[PDB]
Amino acid sequence: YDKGECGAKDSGSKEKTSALSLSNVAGVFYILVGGLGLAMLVALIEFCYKSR
Amino acid sequence: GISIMIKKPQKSKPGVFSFLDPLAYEIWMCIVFAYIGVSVVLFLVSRFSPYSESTNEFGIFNSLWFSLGAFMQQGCDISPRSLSGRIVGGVWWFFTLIIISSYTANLAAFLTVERMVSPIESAEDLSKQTEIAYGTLDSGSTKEFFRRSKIAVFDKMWTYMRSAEPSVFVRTTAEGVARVRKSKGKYAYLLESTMNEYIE
Amino acid sequence: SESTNEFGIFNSLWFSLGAFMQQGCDISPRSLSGRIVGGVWWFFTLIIISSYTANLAAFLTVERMVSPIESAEDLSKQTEIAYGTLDSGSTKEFF
Amino acid sequence: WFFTLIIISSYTANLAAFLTVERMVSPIESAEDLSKQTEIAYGTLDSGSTKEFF
Amino acid sequence: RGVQMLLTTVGAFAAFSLMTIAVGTDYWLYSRGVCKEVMTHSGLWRTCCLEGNFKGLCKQIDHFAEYFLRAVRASSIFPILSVILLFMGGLCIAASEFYKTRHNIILSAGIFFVSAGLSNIIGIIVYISANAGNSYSYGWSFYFGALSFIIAEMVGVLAVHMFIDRHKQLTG
Repeated sequence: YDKGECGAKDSGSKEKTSALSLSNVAGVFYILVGGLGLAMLVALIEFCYKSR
Repeated sequence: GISIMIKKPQKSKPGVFSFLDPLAYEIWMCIVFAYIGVSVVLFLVSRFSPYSESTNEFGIFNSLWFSLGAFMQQGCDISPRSLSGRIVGGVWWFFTLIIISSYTANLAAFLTVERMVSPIESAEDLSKQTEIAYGTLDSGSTKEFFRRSKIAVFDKMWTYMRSAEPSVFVRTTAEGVARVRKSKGKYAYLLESTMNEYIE
Repeated sequence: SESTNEFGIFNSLWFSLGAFMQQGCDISPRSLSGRIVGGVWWFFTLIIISSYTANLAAFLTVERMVSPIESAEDLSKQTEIAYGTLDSGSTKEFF
Repeated sequence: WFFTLIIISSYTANLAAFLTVERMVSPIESAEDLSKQTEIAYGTLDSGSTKEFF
Repeated sequence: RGVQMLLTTVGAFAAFSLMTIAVGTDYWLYSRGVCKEVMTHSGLWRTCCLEGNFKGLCKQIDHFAEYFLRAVRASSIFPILSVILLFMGGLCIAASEFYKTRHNIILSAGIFFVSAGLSNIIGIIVYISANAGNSYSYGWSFYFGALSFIIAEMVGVLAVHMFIDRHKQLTG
């Protein structure tokens, strides 16, 4: 330990975080695009299911 | 007495747009694309054939306006009534519900850790944030004094100084203060208090 | 010649106040100008009340607050805090 | 409106407290954390070998 | 009414013509890297180096749950899908010579412009989130794709309003 070459029991620094990234929030954006695509599926029914 | 010198810490100078800094540029750029993307479908569905336009007020312009108030949590004057019209509203809210909550959570980060810092004090603090380096004038009386002392608080300082690399000893006080000026923090220097408050 | 809306001065004040709150706007500034007028004052409110709700965490979670008299010298230069000495000794003579 | 605008915000803030303080404290460890501080007291078996050893 | 009926073709042509740059040129991203470290930029299939001994040298680039996400990122399908959609929308708006004045194809044409739009949201988010897996900055092909998206979002609404003018106005 007296010729150790690394930090010991603790080294706490708490750097300024680089903010929350897109890769964290993406789980919303997917289901958003899902719901938007899903709306057109019923759109192509609700006013034309009587067509021929 | 034996005394400590460090670099003056400068002061905060925020950039004027720093209110964005808790949230990444990509987030805003994706928000804007989503805010456009939600409008076109909400329009196109709302003007499929009633067979009359009073059946659905939600034309292009109104299909823009509805989205802005929904994104700001400020509601609307009108809301859609079709199934395929409503479902998008029944989705678009959740995106704001998440993202503003995350923006608040990150807005708490800097406003906390920062008020959790403290400076250097009492020489004893150099037992813990040890990555801020320190040393002595070389071959002078203080160097031998640290060796000869045997109190644990100094025993640590000596044990480090007896083994640290690169060289933690300087030929002159001028070299010492120059080294402190060069590192601009992350380094500290030792000399007699009469010289310390003179350089100050 | 924009000649359709109901608005008026005190109604504009009323719409404004709720627009610094968050209860839903009960009348519509329906014009492209009025829409732009809302489309920033909303965002401004949403930013500020969020920042306030963030900052109200600090005082409740990291108390320390050094305060009373930093230098022990400069208390000489004020008239609220009293100061004095032991009597009958050299401390008086020093002054 | 303003009364709600304050009170709900001030309340939410407090909730953080516990959900943060109860994550920042953690147990005594490896004798060093028993001896840095003495909120908990301790000693030895009296006059035994360990007492002289210390 | 008026000339605006014809400006559909200009909007479609502008929406479509930009996209070909994205599906292969290397100007997506600036970073340091290697052509085996050196200033570098990379496409989907290939990579090239600049400001060094490898200046003008190029190499292939490759990727062979996260497995499926890696497969989606490497196939990059949304570019091709949106390209096909935009092209088929253009072929739709050309339909002057059948369904004449009912123009059921012109009614349908909005579907392509919308779907080509929504495609690229996922495409972008996949591309960015995978590539992030700091001095770096986005190369101009990203801006070209965004601009193509912008004109696609223009022309979709425009074309739908033009169908409303040409036919729906007559239906009441």
